[PDB]
Amino acid sequence: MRECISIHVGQAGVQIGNACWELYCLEHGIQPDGQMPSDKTIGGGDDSFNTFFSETGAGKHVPRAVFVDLEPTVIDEVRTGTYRQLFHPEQLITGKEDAANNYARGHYTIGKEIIDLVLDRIRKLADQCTGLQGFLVFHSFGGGTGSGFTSLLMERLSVDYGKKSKLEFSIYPAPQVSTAVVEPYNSILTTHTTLEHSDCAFMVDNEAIYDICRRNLDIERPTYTNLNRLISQIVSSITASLRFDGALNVDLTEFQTNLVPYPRIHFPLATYAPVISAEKAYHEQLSVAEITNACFEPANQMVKCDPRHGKYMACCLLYRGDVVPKDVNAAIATIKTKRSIQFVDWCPTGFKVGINYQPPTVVPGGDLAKVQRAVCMLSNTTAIAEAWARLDHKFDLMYAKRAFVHWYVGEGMEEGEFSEAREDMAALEKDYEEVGVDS
Amino acid sequence: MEVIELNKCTSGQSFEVILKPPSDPSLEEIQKKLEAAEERRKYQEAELLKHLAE
Amino acid sequence: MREIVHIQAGQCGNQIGAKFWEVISDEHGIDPTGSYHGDSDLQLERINVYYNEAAGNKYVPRAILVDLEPGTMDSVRSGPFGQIFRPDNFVFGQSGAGNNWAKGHYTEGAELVDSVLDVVRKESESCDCLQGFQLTHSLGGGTGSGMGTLLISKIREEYPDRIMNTFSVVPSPKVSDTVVEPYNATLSVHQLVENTDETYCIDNEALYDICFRTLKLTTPTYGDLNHLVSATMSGVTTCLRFPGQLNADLRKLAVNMVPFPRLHFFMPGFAPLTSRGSQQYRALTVPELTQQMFDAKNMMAACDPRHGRYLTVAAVFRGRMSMKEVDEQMLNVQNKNSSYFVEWIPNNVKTAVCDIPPRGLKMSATFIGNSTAIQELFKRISEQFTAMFRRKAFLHWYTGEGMDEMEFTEAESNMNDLVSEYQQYQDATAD
Amino acid sequence: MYTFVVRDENSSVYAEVSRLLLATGQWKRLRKDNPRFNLMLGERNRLPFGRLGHEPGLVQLVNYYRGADKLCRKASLVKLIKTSPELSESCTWFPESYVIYPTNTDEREVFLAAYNRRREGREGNVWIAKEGILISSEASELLDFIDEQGQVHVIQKYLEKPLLLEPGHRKFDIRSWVLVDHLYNIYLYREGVLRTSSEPYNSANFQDKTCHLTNHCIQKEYSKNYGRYEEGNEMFFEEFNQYLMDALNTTLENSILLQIKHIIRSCLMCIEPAISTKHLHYQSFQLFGFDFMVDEELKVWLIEVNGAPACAQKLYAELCQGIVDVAISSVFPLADTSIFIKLHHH
Ligand SMILES: COC(=O)[C@H](C[C@H](Cc1ccccc1)NC(=O)c1csc([C@@H](C[C@H](C(C)C)N(C)C(=O)[C@@H](NC(=O)[C@H]2CCCCN2C)C(C)C)OC(C)=O)n1)NC(=O)OCc1ccccc1
Ligand SMILES: Nc1nc2c(ncn2[C@@H]2O[C@H](COP(=O)(O)OP(=O)(O)OP(=O)(O)O)[C@@H](O)[C@H]2O)c(=O)[nH]1
Ligand SMILES: Nc1ncnc2c1ncn2[C@@H]1O[C@H](COP(=O)(O)OP(=O)(O)CP(=O)(O)O)[C@@H](O)[C@H]1O
Ligand SMILES: Nc1nc2c(ncn2[C@@H]2O[C@H](COP(=O)(O)OP(=O)(O)O)[C@@H](O)[C@H]2O)c(=O)[nH]1
Ligand SMILES: [Ca+2]
Ligand SMILES: [Mg+2]
Ligand SMILES: [Mg+2]
Ligand SMILES: [Mg+2]
Repeated sequence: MRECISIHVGQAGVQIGNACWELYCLEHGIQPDGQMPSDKTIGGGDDSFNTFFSETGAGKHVPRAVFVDLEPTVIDEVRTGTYRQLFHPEQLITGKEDAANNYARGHYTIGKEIIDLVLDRIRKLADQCTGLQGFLVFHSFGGGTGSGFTSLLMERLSVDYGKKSKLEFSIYPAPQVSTAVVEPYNSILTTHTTLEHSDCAFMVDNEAIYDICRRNLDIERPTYTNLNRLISQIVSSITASLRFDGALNVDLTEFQTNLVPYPRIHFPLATYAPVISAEKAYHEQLSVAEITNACFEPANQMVKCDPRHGKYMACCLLYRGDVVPKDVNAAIATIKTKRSIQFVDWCPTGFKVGINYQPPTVVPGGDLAKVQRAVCMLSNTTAIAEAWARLDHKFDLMYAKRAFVHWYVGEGMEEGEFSEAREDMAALEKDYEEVGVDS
Repeated sequence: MEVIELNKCTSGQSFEVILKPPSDPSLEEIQKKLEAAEERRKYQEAELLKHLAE
Repeated sequence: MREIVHIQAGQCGNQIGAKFWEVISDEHGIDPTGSYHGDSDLQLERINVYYNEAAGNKYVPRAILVDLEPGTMDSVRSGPFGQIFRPDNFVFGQSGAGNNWAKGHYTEGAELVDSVLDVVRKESESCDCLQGFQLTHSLGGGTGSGMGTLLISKIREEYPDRIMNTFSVVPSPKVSDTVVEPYNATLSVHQLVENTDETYCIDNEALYDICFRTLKLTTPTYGDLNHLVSATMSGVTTCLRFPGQLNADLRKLAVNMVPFPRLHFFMPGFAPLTSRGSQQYRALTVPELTQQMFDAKNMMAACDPRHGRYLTVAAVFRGRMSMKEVDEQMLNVQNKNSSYFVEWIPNNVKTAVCDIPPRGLKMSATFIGNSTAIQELFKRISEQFTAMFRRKAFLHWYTGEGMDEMEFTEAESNMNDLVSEYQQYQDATAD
Repeated sequence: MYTFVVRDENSSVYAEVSRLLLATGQWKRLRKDNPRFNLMLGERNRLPFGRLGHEPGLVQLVNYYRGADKLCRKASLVKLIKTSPELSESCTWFPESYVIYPTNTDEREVFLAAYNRRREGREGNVWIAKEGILISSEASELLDFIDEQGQVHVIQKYLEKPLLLEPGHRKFDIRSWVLVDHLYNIYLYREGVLRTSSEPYNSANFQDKTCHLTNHCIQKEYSKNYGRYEEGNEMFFEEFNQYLMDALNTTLENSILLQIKHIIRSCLMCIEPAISTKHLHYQSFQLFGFDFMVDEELKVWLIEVNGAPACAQKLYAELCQGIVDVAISSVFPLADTSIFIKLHHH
């Protein structure tokens, strides 16, 4: 048993962290006070759920997590929330003045004042670990803390834990819920700075999640409560292999081995089905063929893009519920003859499948209906580079006039950091095209 | 087509299905960058206070 | 929390500042004694932004009242909410500024500024995390104009890392016949370009034309003009006063609204326009609030938005309405008027919806726009300034206080550079 | 009001479509880089499909199908016919072709294997490479030509026995205009053109490229008898159907159009799963130009597909209104019998 420490940075990372830990508790049968009746080894154990939860002598199952935000407001709702008894005060860290949606404030001015305190609190979790595997970092690309403080922390984690893997769950910006005009700048600055320090990153386009909530759950104007509940189901599908018995993706290194052949092209596309409305009284329970085929629909993707106009490097299917291998092979056979699925010549055309018999857990008073089977496909497709092209173009439009750049320079940043970051994104787009196109 | 590495257990099962085969910076460097930014902020503020003093 | 310190200078500053406190105190359920008697906890969630707590759950505005004349501050004590202000926060002199910027900034104002700064230090010390300052004043008079800009500069020297926000009332001959107001206003705009982060341009030309043409008030009073100002001030500060996601603090507002440092003068707007005392029985639909708030007739700055381009915009809807319908109508405005929004700043319009409506209205919308059409306002002041300055007329009032002609020439040049800078970005394209 | 951007100023067809849309009083043309558009008349190469479909509250449509280049590039069309199990070697309508790369993956070895079969077989053996064209029976001449050109070419079997129009004994090519809407309905424009040679077909000397290549550009420059038989070397379907009726006792419908409609459907249905925008965040439509040859036994062969086709001067008015009606106004309806034949498919 090897431990995994989750780190939630900024409002987006913190609120998504709440939805995840609440869901992990319901899945593992841990009560809001941390008591897990089904756990018979009190005070310890090396069970699968122990990769994410430590244990006190009093039987409390405590998340291996650190919440950090340069503002008190969001973490204060964790300190007083329904799972307040689940975390030690030392795991919840706040400042007084936030990064004001400015990467430079989060990385340099405000961030520098709290970085040592955060690494100290992370080291206290690391010292309770008999064999620390690495970290899972949740943050937004758009926020000043989420973009600037995360990239600072990722650099310091590479220095303090060189042989430890670092995964990301990054919230890619969407104007339907964005709160800053400079989000493209923060996104390109953090992507450039964190690129060498992250082993695997799962981007979540808020636009894609927002449209899934409107279309599939019939929610007029989704809120972060609506988005985060859907996001937590996809995060739970990905971490299920670390928290439950199995053979596929049992440790963090397996994620880069299975999903990342080229180190820079480390952004797998997650697709999740079925997403069904709780309000819907009668719903036809979908088959394995129906839910697997939906993994090849841009409408069910976390980042809206077209994988037919790109190439695959690694595909991987994660099922939950009433699924047998015979059903998955039959579905894959019928899909190959219908969909356009091309792999890069240096990779085998194939899927790594994992099945968990427990169907997805749904938080009571939620928007998602209970389903007999669900799947999360993780595919390293070069079509996710469409997300970079869109963000790089918005960066280009503003940077041409140097609009808002004075806010960054005023915090100690140089104009050269912007062009240095953009050249790295231009290199990254070129890497994706070299791999995925022929003309 | 070919199903390999099947592993069964109580929680579930996993396997691989193949359709076709194939054809960092130091701590000092971090602090140097961070303090170069703090010095530029300090220089900018000293110039402002020099200006307001005039 | 993130505390704001409010300062109000001169007649205009103290009049609109007093109406601001009456309006927001009612919204936050705080009576003239300073006691809470409201029905919602949203009223008290972010109360320490503008109010200090005290013995027996008493809320005291974090306001500082300044004037070189006792007059208007005696009227504020005598006013309805006058009893709510901290008595030690009334700083005033005896000889005025006689609508002379040099008197407020260099001679009379220089004596009283240190007393005001002592009150500012006392209010700033007791702040958990001071976000910045907000000044209410006019630019045509002497105290608000001259002393207000001296205070802004002296405060920036002690708090250089804090946001400076102002509500600046721009002069108009339709409201005032004081011949030297263009000089006082040009001298103050020069100060504001260099020392404020956000300035709401409250134009007396626009407020008068709204009162006369739209509200059909043949003889508008200052109370009628200030009724539009307090409605606008309530609307533009809603995001700071209630729980919400967008522009919740002065710094996040500046980061979203100000793309170039000197281009920080905003065109405020409000829908529905209401007459003082007049009851509005039919509520506006969401498409109506949206059309009206972007209409030239609803702007508190006498500029035509169709004569310039929007660098950035912030829309604040208040009341119980469909969040889906405001999203649809805000996209509808931007998509059917895309020429008027700079293509080189993607997604430059941000919208916030607050459930609590203002007093008297079931639904309202406040607009804050950083448009290049604001140059029309600075061109108007600049033409008035050049007409007199060209013949050195009335300058003895200022040179008599120690000033030289070169300050006027430099103030004149800095505003003409501001206009040409706004024109530069109006004519700029994505290629 | 609907909004649109124009990013290909050289497109004669879409220059008329923009002209038509503004003339309706319900469309507005924005500056080319304004992202708040409903319709994009995009650039010919490097069209930003990654940026389409991400603007809330706007249905976005584009005048190109992403991935249609597979059908419209010459080397790609050969690889698509050969490697697609749908088209297969049950493809009796595409001339024998091989993708040849200059000596600087490649099917150069298999070209020489099939060429030496025709040499000892005593059968006809003239071929054609990809102005910038060479027709010859010597494999050495053709291969040495492609090495000197430097670019990737295709060696196609030249139709040695083409159908020749009389009087004049002339070769020709048929241009068909096909419009595929956002719902993948295939529309064949009832009007087509015969791009005819103005000189008689000389079976002996191939270096005189004017009687062998029926392109409009080479005819107006190197033709000696240009416009003598028909205006602009363009004979339209009313006349061509009459010629077939009088000389061959058949109709243009029976002898040729059934084959053309079969080829158009086969080609576009094959690529549908790759390019269809049925469930995409943005919708596509496209005008195609299929070029055909008719052999002496009234059999239709496919020469190529053009992704950015130009129309005949006489027909721009009618076709361009059909593009507006069928492909644009079907997605963006205006306020307050058909020039196309819907090629049925399921
Ligand atoms: C019991 O009174 C009240 O309830 C009101 C008290 C407020 C208090 C206050 C607020 C803000 C500042 C000072 C005081 N008083 C007013 O609202 C008020 C006082 S004077 C005034 C005046 C303002 C006018 C402009 C256009 C807004 N104004 C200066 C004029 O109308 C004057 N004319 C000009 O200046 C013209 C002359 C020709 C060339 C061009 N010029 C611009 C005019 C007074 C000579 O408005 C009025 C209408 O007086 N507002 N209200 C109160 O006391 O109102 C005063 C009043 C109104 C009607 C009748 C008698 C008195
Ligand atoms: N899905 C989701 N996105 C969120 C959430 N909160 C914020 N975001 C998005 O994150 C971006 C802004 O980043 P924030 O997390 O709010 O900012 P921050 O990390 O706290 O940084 P500062 O406030 O600038 O110090 C925007 O794109 C928001 O839409 C959330 O709970 N869920
Ligand atoms: N295999 C073949 N047999 C007989 N004639 C042929 C042939 N290939 C080409 N031709 C003749 O040469 C002309 C040009 O061929 P092709 O159409 O490939 O060139 P092109 O693509 O440069 C012009 P366009 O795209 O406008 O049709 C044809 O119109 C046809 O007349
Ligand atoms: N809108 C408005 N304008 C005012 C008010 N009082 C004065 N003004 C304007 O302010 C200018 C004169 O400045 P004033 O504030 O009276 O001088 P000060 O006391 O020396 O600051 C002129 O343009 C007046 O029209 C008021 O209450 N409301
Ligand atoms: Ca245990
Ligand atoms: Mg924050
Ligand atoms: Mg006065
Ligand atoms: Mg061609």
